Amino acid sequence: SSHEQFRAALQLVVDPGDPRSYLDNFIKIGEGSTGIVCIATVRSSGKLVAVKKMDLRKQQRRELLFNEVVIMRDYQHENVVEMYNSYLVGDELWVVMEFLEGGALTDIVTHTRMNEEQIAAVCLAVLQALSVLHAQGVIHRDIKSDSILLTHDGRVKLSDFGFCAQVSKEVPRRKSLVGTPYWMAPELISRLPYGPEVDIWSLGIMVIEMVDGEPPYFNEPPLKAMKMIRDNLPPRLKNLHKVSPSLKGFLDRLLVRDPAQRATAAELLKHPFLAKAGPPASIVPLMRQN
Ligand SMILES: Cn1cnc(Nc2nc(N3CCC(N)CC3)nc3ccc(Cl)cc23)c1
Repeated sequence: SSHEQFRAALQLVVDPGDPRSYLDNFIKIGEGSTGIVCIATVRSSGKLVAVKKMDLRKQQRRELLFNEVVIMRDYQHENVVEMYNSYLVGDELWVVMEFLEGGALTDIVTHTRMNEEQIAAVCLAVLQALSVLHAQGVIHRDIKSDSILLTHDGRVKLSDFGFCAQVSKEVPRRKSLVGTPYWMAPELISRLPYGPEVDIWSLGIMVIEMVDGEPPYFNEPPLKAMKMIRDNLPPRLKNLHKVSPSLKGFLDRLLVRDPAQRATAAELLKHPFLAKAGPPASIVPLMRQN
């Protein structure tokens, strides 16, 4: 479809106006696959917000931009990034949301070592959001540490909904190849129909991230790693001696090769590993204070 068709379709989902009329002090802070992320100040209030800016022309699959708006429009939740408004600015989609000042989880996993209290806090938050989203039928499809945002007081929120799909009683499975390689479930790689089970697989890879510091097969080129995930028996931990049988059994319920035997989010919410889950105050001493 032509650029003006997608532009018009966006003009019907987004809010009217030019947000440049009330945002100043833009500070680039990162890139995603979909665009860039800035800090800005609101002149009306002094409050800081994050603004995600996505170029319509620079988009492989333009139709995924609707997700950037629709998820956070309909899925307010204590463990989900909260959106305020979305706007169409020239040929860029802009999404204005809260500023989560504790950065992404990736900064913590590559630069510190988390205890099981902290791992459990992150997994509890992610699972709560995933059970709300899976219930009403949404698949995130890009679960990883880069998609997890924190605050100075250890609140954990799920982000980067650019890649979501929605499954229904009509179309129940889902066939497209999206997500980050090393974190992809194997049924997704061999390109069979899949459901929310993929998020659960990817959460398991995130746990390896929190334990070993990187996902399985991170040494290899992407394509090798994917075929590895399809052929191999599942990935065998490095720091296995640091992990309790609690975490070990949890993780074993995450990385089941067959998605029918793999635990649902709402099943994992009751696993005893999550009892270890420290409060928000437990994820303060590992951002930028060590
Ligand atoms: C939407 N949103 C709401 N708050 C945020 N905060 C942040 N997001 C990102 N990222 C952007 C590029 C990466 N792909 C993923 C992380 N990096 C940060 C680094 C330092 C600080 Cl202080 C905050 C952030 C984002």
